[PDB]
Amino acid sequence: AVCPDGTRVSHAACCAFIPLAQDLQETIFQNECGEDAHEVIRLTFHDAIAISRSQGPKAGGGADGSMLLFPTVEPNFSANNGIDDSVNNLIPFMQKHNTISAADLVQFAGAVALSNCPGAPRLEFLAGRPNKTIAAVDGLIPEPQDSVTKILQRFEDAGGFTPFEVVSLLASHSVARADKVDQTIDAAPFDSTPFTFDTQVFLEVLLKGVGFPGSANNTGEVASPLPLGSGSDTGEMRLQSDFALAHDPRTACIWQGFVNEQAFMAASFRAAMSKLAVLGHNRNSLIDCSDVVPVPKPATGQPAMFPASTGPQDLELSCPSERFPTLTTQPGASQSLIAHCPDGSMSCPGVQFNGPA
Ligand code: HEM
Ligand SMILES: *[C@@H]1O[C@H](CO)[C@@H](O[C@@H]2O[C@H](CO)[C@@H](O)[C@H](O)[C@H]2NC(C)=O)[C@H](O)[C@H]1NC(C)=O
Ligand SMILES: *[C@H]1O[C@H](CO)[C@@H](O)[C@H](O)[C@@H]1O
Ligand SMILES: [Ca+2]
Ligand SMILES: [Ca+2]
Ligand SMILES: [Ca+2]
Ligand code: NA
Repeated sequence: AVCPDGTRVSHAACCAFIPLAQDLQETIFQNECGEDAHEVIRLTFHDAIAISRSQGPKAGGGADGSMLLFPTVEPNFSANNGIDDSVNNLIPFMQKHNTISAADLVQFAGAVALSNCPGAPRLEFLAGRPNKTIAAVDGLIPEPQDSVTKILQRFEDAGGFTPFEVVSLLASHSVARADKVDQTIDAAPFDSTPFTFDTQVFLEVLLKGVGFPGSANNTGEVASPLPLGSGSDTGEMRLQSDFALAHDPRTACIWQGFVNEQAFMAASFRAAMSKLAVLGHNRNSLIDCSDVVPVPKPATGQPAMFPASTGPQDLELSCPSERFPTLTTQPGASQSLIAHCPDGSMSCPGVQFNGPA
């Protein structure tokens, strides 16, 4: 079909997603893999994973827009602390782009956001999820203090995910920061390149922790290998769950397998997201609108590298059967600050709408 703007696409039903992408980019992302992009990507996961095979449909409808349609319920669960900002940012689009379901909006926005992160895959995007659902129940969202057994169980119960798929999905922590885990600091990044969809998170979680970016006593957090911060350039934070996954026998080799393997990581993330984005639905009942997902920013193609102040002697390895790759180290004796802003600065306040969540 040919859309009003003259864009030729796969199906007429995909046309409305074009101005929605444009509005999202102009209004909240500005084509950056920044704060607002990060929060929406997190929302795609919190929306989708709230489903349970064993509990039945009454527990939650998966990728169903429930966070937007019931903004006062799930966003106030403690495991959803901080999700309100992303919900409040997407609700005005739901009201404006009113031929697109809340559920479709959430998944598509996540694909758009990810496209701004150099190295990310161009996600599959199927459309047609209904605009009516129920509020999910509490306890369906994995938490950083959770054990690996509990985490893997939750993912298997939600949609049959394998441990490979689970770790694949955690490539999103390559473009992720923490605002709620520590009450004193904000935007503590999970890797030294939170604006780049690279494999640094996999490497950096395997280094010996040497301090904390904030307090040493936060639930769900463990020591960080790069805790130095200054001004708004908060130090790296390490989640207990990421650390646990990197060292548990079930997932240690998969974790290490993404180190310095960009295309493998990206391809695996795309495959897992294909499954996550249609939880609560039969994919044979959704139309393919992948062609209206923006083309992602390409990676530079550079190998993963040890950040300054770290090196191979700092590795805590847990995969007996696979050789840890030979990597270079960025020159310098002391840790480099991790920039708060995509353009290297420390001042870049994102657009935030007030709302019901
Ligand atoms: C065992 C699984 C996981 C756990 C326990 C976990 C936990 C967390 C935690 C605690 C935060 C910090 C939130 C804050 O305090 O502001 C976070 C942020 C993030 N998560 Fe995860 N997560 C998991 C899986 C996922 C998955 C599967 C994705 C998406 C595909 C996702 C994407 C992100 C993003 C993008 C952020 C950054 C948000 C921002 O910087 O504003 N996470 N995660
Ligand atoms: C999906 O449901 C939401 C919530 O009922 C709808 O949102 C309303 O949209 C209209 C414009 O169409 C606004 O005037 C209302 O303020 C919105 N309500 C709320 C609670 O925000 C939305 O229109 C529906 N979308 C589709 C595709 O049917
Ligand atoms: C980042 O900054 C550190 C100093 O904090 C250097 O050691 C490194 O080489 C890079 O310039
Ligand atoms: Ca949901
Ligand atoms: Ca990164
Ligand atoms: Ca955030
Ligand atoms: Na709130």
